[PDB]
Amino acid sequence: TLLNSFWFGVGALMQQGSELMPKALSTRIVGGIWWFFTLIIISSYTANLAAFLTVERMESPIDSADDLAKQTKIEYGAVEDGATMTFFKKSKISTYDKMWAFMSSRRQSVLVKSNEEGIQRVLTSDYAFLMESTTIEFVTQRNCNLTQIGGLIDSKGYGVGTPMGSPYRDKITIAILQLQEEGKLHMMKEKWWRGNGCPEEESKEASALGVQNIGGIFIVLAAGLVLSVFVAVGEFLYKSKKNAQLEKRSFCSAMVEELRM
Amino acid sequence: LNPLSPDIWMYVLLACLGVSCVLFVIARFSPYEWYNPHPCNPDSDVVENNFTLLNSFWFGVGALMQQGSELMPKALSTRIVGGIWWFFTLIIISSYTANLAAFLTVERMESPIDSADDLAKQTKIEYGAVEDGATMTFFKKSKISTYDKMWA
Amino acid sequence: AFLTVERMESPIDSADDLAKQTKIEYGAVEDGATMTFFKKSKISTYDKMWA
Repeated sequence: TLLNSFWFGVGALMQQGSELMPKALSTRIVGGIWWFFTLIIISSYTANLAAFLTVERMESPIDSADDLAKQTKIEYGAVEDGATMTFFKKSKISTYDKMWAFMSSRRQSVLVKSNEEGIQRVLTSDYAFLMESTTIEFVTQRNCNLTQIGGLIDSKGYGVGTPMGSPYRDKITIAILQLQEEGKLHMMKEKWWRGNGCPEEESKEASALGVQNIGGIFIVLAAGLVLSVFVAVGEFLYKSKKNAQLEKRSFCSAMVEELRM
Repeated sequence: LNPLSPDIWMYVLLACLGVSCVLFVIARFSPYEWYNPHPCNPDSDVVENNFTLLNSFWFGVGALMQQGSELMPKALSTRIVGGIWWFFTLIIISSYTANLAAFLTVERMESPIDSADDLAKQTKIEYGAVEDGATMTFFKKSKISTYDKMWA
Repeated sequence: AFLTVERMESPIDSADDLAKQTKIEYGAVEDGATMTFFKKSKISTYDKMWA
């Protein structure tokens, strides 16, 4: 039938096939070649999908300070006259000099006048930033859109400036000595550095591929399942027209006979 | 079963359970499939039901796994049910292979550490040395770049 | 393998990206104020460029 030959048509793309195989020769050649269109496509489909879904796990930018040192898609930077790059220059160390060379090259967008400029810049584009690990807290713990990555790279400290041979220094170090040991300095930080609520940052889906990635397929099934029933009763009513008697009671018994057997 | 998350595992099997059920439902509301077994000598105008609830379940669960049953639908409306069901089956398993390949290419790559020069570039895990154990002195005094830079 | 290895290749996007690979050779107009930059260049990539 125009329905049978179409059934074997679609029933062959999917690797099942019906029991309506061509018993005749001239008809058979269609099946031989029709199959060859599928098996190449389906096999082409699988490998290609692996190609998409393998390069994804070939790369992950989660780590930093060497992981960031390897790729180039993400742009790096620091602050104009930033003491960080003064350290980060003449780094003499394994990776950071290689990072420093990268930012040294593009020395027009790496440097920013002040911290907020970079904070603006990361808000704009996919721009990683490298600076002091205290103010990053403020923007990430108050703007729930940015986040610190990596850990510690340097162990500097904020001090107070003073000329050489000033009696204030040792006189004021002891002043700072007792304040910190009193955690008075810690309490003073806790009031301006209290931070706000932030997400748990734990977003692991406990798998490689989950429902989010291919769940659209289940939706595809949902459409076909329901629409068939509408036509299923539709041809049943059309069948209820094929005997020219619109009344359904004989069909109601036909339903009942079906339940019994 | 590592590639797919367990949510798929549950969602699919319940879907297979349901799609088997609805097929059995439509099997009763299927005009053509009534097929008067052995119509060779139609002495008796009797038709026996096919696609029993046991069979209708058996197909989808048997079609999911790549065999295909012998109960291919013989009416119009019931045929669409399987065809959409097939498309679901083909994509999921073909997706299953792709993922499981991705795992084993990731692991086959990435070349675990085997030499000091691997640590030369690496910084995530740490070096280690006892100072003044005459070994640190060797690195600081050395003049080869890999040794020099790891001394830093 | 064909498709996946084909995908993972990348072009020489940047000068430093051109600095690593060596088969793709460099070039400049001789003494046309172009490599003369690379003479007194201070950046390592441009230094290794010039070498």
